[PDB]
Amino acid sequence: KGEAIRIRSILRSLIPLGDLVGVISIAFQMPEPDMSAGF
Amino acid sequence: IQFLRTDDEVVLQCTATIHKEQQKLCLAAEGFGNRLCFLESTSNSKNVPPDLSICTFVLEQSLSVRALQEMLANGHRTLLYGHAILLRHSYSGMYLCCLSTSRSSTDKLAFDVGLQEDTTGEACWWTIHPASKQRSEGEKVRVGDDLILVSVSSERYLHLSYGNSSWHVDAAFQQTLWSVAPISSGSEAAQGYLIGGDVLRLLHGHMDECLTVPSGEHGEEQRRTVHYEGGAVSVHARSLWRLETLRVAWSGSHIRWGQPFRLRHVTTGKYLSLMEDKNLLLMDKEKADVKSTAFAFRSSKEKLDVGVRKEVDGMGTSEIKYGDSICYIQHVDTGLWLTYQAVDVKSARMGS
Amino acid sequence: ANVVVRLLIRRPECFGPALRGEGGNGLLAAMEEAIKIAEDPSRDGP
Repeated sequence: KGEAIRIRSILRSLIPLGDLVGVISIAFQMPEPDMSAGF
Repeated sequence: IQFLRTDDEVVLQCTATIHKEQQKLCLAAEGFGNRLCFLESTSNSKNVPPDLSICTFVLEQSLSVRALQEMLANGHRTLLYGHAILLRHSYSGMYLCCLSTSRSSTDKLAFDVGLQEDTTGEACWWTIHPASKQRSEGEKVRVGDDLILVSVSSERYLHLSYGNSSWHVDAAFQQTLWSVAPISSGSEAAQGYLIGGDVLRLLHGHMDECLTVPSGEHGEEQRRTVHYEGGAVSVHARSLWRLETLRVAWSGSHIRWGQPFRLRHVTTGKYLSLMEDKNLLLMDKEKADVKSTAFAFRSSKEKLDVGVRKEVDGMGTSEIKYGDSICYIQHVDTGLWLTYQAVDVKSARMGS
Repeated sequence: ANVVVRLLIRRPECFGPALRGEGGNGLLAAMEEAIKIAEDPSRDGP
């Protein structure tokens, strides 16, 4: 299909891949419990 | 009331109200050397005239979205709203498309607009929409209608981006009004008749000479000088002239007697200017006054009619031919006429 | 999905100002600034 490829290209142009990998790589802490109202 | 057919030359302008000042910026394309387009100042044409030669596009095909996707998955028509158009640059011959790379860093989501050679893909097509509620889809497009161009590939608007120096039209999601101004209606252009915006030269009846400037062997200050010359200069690049009409619409119509137009040198890019202390020379566009650089063609030597023609909004009438049409140059201020001199003294007459 | 994408790109204000716009860069700085606000109690309800 063509319009599917168009929508995929639109999403790719709107959201960069480097932003995604950087946001995935944050390595949140693993905590006596803590509060889960954060990342 | 005039409809927009196919195979006609148009100009795409827009209005920008920046820094509490309105301006009319048009879409231009260099074509050779670079791919991306840029902006041209149609307004403020009193001292700096716009290069109308590169701001000219031609609509080739007007297909619906169904027919477009169908041909992509595989005549004098009338422009209708909702259709998809193909804007071929008149000068470069390439086609207007939306690029994939980005140049203006203030939009991390927009794409640039430029030219490409092939017509394959959805990039070179642009779907047309109205900018008012009075005209719906399927209606016939006319002159003066505010139009919106959307990319068929990226589904982005032909947006007018603002910047300190990056005054560059982009493909963004914020729409922008665009005005269409015709130049040549694609109708019967009279063969052998002079048409506006043409690149031509002049010759004499029994002298076989042409109006030109010195060649590149001399400096630019010497090339600024103007004269007549014969021989191999009959077929040269430095012997051609362009009639740049002051109008932004229908300037490529049948040029009639008396109307003003600048004479641009295609090799130097300058205009034939005149300051009274001296004769006519060549000066750039950054200081081209309409009053100083405007000329006209008369059919006689008298001054019977000067301010008789004001404005004709149409293709005009086939009046001036090429071969048997004896014109006479006449300046709009002093009204002088061309004279050939004998600057070369008899000491060097048989030379150049 | 198609009409949702169309409406979202027609109205770009729906996206976050840190992601979309002439200001903020994108999700990385947005997310770390949000974390950093969550750690600093001076930017919440006292």
